[PDB]
Amino acid sequence: NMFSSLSLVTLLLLTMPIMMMSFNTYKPSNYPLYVKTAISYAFITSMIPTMMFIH
Amino acid sequence: XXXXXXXXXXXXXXXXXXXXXXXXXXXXXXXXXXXXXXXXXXXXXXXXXXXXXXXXXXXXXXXXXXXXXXXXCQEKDVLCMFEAEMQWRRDYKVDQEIVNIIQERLKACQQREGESHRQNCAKELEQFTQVVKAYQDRYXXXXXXXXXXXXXXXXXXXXXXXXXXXXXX
Amino acid sequence: SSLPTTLDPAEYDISSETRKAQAERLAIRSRLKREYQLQYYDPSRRGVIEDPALVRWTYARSANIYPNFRPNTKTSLLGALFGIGPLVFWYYVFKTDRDRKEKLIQEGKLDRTFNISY
Amino acid sequence: PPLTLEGIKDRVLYVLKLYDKIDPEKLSVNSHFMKDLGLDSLDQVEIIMAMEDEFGFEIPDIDAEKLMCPQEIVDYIADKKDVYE
Amino acid sequence: KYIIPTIMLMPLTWLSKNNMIWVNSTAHSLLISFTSLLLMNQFGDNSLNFSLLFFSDSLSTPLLILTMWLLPLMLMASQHHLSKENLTRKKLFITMLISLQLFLIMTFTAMELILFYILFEATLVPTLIIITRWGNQTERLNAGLYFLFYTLAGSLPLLVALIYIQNTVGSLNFLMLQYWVQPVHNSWSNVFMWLACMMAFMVKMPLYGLHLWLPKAHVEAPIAGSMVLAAVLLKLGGYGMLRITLILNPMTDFMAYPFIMLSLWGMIMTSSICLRQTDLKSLIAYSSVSHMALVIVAILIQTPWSYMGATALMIAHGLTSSMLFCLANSNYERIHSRTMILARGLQTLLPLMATWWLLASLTNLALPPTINLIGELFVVMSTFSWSNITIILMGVNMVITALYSLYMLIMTQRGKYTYHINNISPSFTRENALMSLHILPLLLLTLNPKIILGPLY
Amino acid sequence: NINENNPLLINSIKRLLIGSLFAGYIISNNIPPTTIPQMTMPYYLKTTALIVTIL
Amino acid sequence: YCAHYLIRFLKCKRDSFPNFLACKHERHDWDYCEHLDYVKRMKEFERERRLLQRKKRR
Amino acid sequence: THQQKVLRLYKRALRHLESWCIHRDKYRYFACLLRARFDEHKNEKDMVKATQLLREAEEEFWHGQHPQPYIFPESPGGTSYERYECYKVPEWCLDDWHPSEKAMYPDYFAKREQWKKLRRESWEREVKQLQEETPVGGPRTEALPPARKQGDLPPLWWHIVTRPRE
Repeated sequence: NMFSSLSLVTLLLLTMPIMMMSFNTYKPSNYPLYVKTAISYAFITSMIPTMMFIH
Repeated sequence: XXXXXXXXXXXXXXXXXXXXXXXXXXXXXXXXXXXXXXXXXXXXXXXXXXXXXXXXXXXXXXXXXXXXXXXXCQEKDVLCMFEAEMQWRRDYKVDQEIVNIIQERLKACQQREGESHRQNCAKELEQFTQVVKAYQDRYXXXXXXXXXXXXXXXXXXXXXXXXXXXXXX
Repeated sequence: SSLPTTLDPAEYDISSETRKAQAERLAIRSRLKREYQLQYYDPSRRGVIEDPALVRWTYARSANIYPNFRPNTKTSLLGALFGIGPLVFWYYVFKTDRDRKEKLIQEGKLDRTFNISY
Repeated sequence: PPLTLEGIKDRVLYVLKLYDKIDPEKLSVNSHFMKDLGLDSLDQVEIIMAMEDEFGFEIPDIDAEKLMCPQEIVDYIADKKDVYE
Repeated sequence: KYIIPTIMLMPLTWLSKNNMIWVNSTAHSLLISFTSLLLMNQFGDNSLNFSLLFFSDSLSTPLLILTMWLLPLMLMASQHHLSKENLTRKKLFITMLISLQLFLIMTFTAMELILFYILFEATLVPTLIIITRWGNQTERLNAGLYFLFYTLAGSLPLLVALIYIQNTVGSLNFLMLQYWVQPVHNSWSNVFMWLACMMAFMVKMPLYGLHLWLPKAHVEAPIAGSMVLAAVLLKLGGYGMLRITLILNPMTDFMAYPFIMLSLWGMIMTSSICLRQTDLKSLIAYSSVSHMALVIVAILIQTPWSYMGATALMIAHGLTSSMLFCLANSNYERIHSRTMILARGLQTLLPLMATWWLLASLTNLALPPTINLIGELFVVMSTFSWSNITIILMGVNMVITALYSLYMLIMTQRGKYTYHINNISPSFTRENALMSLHILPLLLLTLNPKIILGPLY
Repeated sequence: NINENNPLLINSIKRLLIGSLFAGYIISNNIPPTTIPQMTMPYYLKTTALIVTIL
Repeated sequence: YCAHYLIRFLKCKRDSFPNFLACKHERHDWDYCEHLDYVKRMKEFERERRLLQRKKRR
Repeated sequence: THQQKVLRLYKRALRHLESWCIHRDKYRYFACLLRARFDEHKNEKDMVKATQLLREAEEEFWHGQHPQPYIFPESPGGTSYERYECYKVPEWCLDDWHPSEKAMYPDYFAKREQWKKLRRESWEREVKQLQEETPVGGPRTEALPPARKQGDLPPLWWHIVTRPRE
């Protein structure tokens, strides 16, 4: 059941900088670092359901 | 439910026989994420269900049946044909979505078997060939844009060809 | 398209009468340049200048339709062969495909079993 | 990397002295390669190619005729690269 | 409910003081456009009837909403233009745009062939005055003369056609009444009966032949790049082809077969010319021939799939091509010559407009599904059921649609602008508003365009 | 001419070095296979692939 | 084709065991029957070559 | 311009030699071999034979003409960053800075006002100085340097004396 729920999170995490691009929050110079941190946690949320697939 | 075919029974049971290591990491996370945010979302869904309390009934789909077919109404008349044109169009909208259900039945056939796919099922592929062939020869699929008067001519064209073939053979 | 080697150090007169003609090239070039230079380096300008070379360039393509082509020669008829020609070409392509298809529907069925479209 | 006016006078002089075609006492900074230094017509293109490769090779043939003096060649290289504010 | 608020927009401009005018004409049209989206979107099993036939109903018309959406959008674009002219002529002009929109409301709503035609030709007179006056370029009279020479010579054959059909079979009037339809037996007398009904909508829907009507109207523009949106409405104004082919002649479509073939070279050869031309407006004008040629290919096949693609394309082109004319307007108001080679350089002067250039150019191509892909893809899939060879011809068009957008981008991406001293100020608040109010409805139609491509969908 | 070592470059490529050395040992070993043809011709087909790179 | 030895490799994969690499005994058994199946196909090609040699002589 | 034709061919020959060779020591060897060819024939004066040698110089140069030439750094045209890393905002955009935003960094705004005042006042003197130097009708190919430069300001500077950089 959690396999379907966590699969869409990888799609959601990558769209979060796009959704919070137009003004949203005041973050200069931190925005390029925000892209790096978003994909890093997107990798972790993609590693778990692949372990479910090997199982 | 009821209208959907669905699987008979779901199998799978935990074995864990070979090695120890750190047990199953997926099953350990399954127990971890069940209380992390799966329990919190279930509690929030229950809180939203409790806050509903009073709800509207809504009498669902309206009936409206028969009202005489276009084949029964002989000779061209605007008062008689109008209700017959609406009856044929309502059936054509339903017959479009009948195919879509059996289309999704074939979608369920592909997933719920996986490995076999073509070798197994046997019923869903047969049911698809029984409906689509009936839809192709009777409900347009060759008679361009939808028209009630054209459908009666299409039905007469199929009947005249069948009668000519049956009398000869 | 160039036929032999790339033309840059090939085929030129060795400092003959062409030198007087080559000096004339810079004379007309600077004449159009100096009037451009005078209408550029002033702060009180504000606005894109005309340049008659580009105005006549647009006029050569957009206009000159009926002042030109008043001698309708055999070359225009050859251009007409590339005009009407391709339109009549597909008439023996689409009809041959249709008569192939329509005959297959009636005699010796070639229609798809799962064709709910159209 | 940043480039200074003193850096342009140091890099061009070191490249000219290493060429071995002219003496270090004969050419200093303002002594022209055309007559004062003692360089051939083929040497003028050879010195221009060596000086460009050391700093930043962007020397056209049209500016090569104007480039004769090492003091002028250092100024022309600084003008094209926009060095020293 | 759509009769006498647009007629009530008429005395609004005359009564209002000289300081206002533009503030009243826009605000009292945006709330009128809100009511069109509020009421007309409802449908039963088939076509309804709002009232007795003065203005009838909607069957497959979300195209009415588009005209109501352009009801204030034309007033947005003509702000820098007509700012130095007389105040009495400003009141005269806005009423002429309102009168165009007045008859455009009528034509889409009225489900007649007789009342539709005379109000279809009632859009011709206001556009004639709008083109021949306030035209920035010389020889604008050729754009005026050929506007009524090509159209009227093709459309006056409808009077001898439409009245002939109702004299034989009942009456055309109510359309939903017209199901007394007898199949056309394909006779030599019926040859010109089909041709006269089609040729009227072979001019406004540009083919390969008789297509010179369009680019002359755009090159010799009515107003800079502001009243060109009304000429985009005239392109989609040939929607009678959806009704004539369906009702008047369903059996005989053997004569449709050469007209698809004529419009098939009105796809490739109309896109080939749109590659070298110098005028930036003409690079939209010839591209608008090809995208509207898609509908003429679609309708004459008469398959249910083509109608889904066509009705989508009528709305798709009405918001994408018009948006491209607004970009041509923004360049012309600064340089005052529409030469593509001269006006070269974005981002150095116009940083924010460059992103709006992308969201307007790439929509000519099949992007992530906006309405243009949904419009085109159903037509290409419809042409295969017609004949298998079509995609070889249609595939070349898919290559040159990239040669539409990117060539418009590259010739503006080249950072130079040495001769240009003007274009110092980036953009006005109303200037960027045109870029938003054209693209954001296209972006909202990405989600669910169910109420866009709807002839029984 | 200067070429300096950056803190961003080292941490990026070193983590890729784990991904470049340990890819086939993890991915192809865990993924379910379907019919392996590695049996016939050892000197004519099997050893020839590695020998071609050496030659 | 083998089925009997191939299912045992899937039976080893049926049990979880994180970072799966230490299951070679099931893989070697699956390769042993596959090599025998490849040899059976090679013997069938050899028997076809032997039958063609006898047919050419007669 | 026969002297220019020899120099341009020799300049092209050196920069095309590096594409054929690999190492720097081999480049020096082939350059001295080229120096043995050109210096021996330039010593004597030739009227017909010099142009004959220059037309023969097209050969060998065309036999080895395209191995993809080594235009490594920021060179005009060719390859590898010809006109790149360029935002290049002109002085025309530097005048249309918005109020309540142009106040930031006031030293750049105060200096630019003095530069604009220097150009507007000297333009009338530049038009007289530039208009004075005329042979008859049109110029004979070339720029106009200041002759009577008492105060300062050449006739024709703003784009030339105000490049964006790089």
